[PDB]
Amino acid sequence: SVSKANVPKIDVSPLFGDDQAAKMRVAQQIDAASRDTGFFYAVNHGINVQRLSQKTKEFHMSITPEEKWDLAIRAYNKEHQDQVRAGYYLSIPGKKAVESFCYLNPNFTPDHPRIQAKTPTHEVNVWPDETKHPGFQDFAEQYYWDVFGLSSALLKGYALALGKEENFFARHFKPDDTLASVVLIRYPYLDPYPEAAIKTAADGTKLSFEWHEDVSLITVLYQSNVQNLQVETAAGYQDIEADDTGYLINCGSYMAHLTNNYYKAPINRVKWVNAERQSLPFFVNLGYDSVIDPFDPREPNGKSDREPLSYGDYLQNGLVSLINKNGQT
Ligand SMILES: CC(C)[C@@H](NC(=O)[C@H](CS)NC(=O)CCC[C@H](N)C(=O)O)C(=O)O
Ligand SMILES: [Fe+3]
Repeated sequence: SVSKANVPKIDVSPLFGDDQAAKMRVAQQIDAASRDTGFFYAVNHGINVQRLSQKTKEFHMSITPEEKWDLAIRAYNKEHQDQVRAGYYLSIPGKKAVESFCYLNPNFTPDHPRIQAKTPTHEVNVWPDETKHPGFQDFAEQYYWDVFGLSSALLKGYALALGKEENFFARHFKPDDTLASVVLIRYPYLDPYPEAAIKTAADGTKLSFEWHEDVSLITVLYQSNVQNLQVETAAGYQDIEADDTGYLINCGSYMAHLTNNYYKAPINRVKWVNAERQSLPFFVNLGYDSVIDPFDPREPNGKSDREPLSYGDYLQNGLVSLINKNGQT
């Protein structure tokens, strides 16, 4: 038997305003959730998630195998040595059900000094033919900045929640250098569903993706209305209920590092469900050279002996480790 996680719905709209006491009341809710299961739903977020789901569906269901090879990351196409993060992540019929398209900061262009310097984790996005996917690139880039805006407000809530000034995290979250990514994940309905694409957990649960901590500061996730996520607690894994009107928010391991684990990165996994569905995360990453000094909210002096960790090194190591542990997505 599996229990259900407490995932409160938090009205985040005050974080866009100037009612400072109202913002503190949101911060308290974020604090409580971050100290409990680690997840909450952000509601009243102001993003048109219906259009997000529709546009994403039109892309996944119309892109052809030729287009997927042409956009494929290095793991599926040896010709694209520069595509470690951005591009298409192909399914393997009979073996791997999931497929996805990842893109990064639209400001990463050939003119960008990090591209010029060839710094790891920075890449220029790849896109399909505009005529074959009209409006898709424009929708996708607009969405990047829409969810960037929501995430910046959420970071103000996390900052206040930890007893800091509201820009403590957001000051490092900038359009000119953010390593944040969007991933448009398709989980297909398949009949028969290949056993090879289903993993079995230690506790016997059939999974599509094994346990992990998020590589992010925070994760801002939209999913269609199909329950699949589970969060680990001391009493075992608990089901996270689906809500296709809000965003599921949680801390990543960079937040756990800098708070001396006061806000843990919740361990989560994806149950196997034979249903057509969407999983559209926005990983709130900072700049490559962003460093946040660790602190410990449990101590009067707030002192932490943990080393300041550069976000770029954290991200590079984290993404490679996640592939090594849980497999190439
Ligand atoms: C919503 C999550 C559970 C989703 N999983 C995921 O997105 C998983 C675990 S957080 N994330 C990853 O594999 C890391 C993607 C990083 C991305 N290519 C980049 O370069 O930034 C899923 O549905 O599988
Ligand atoms: Fe995750």
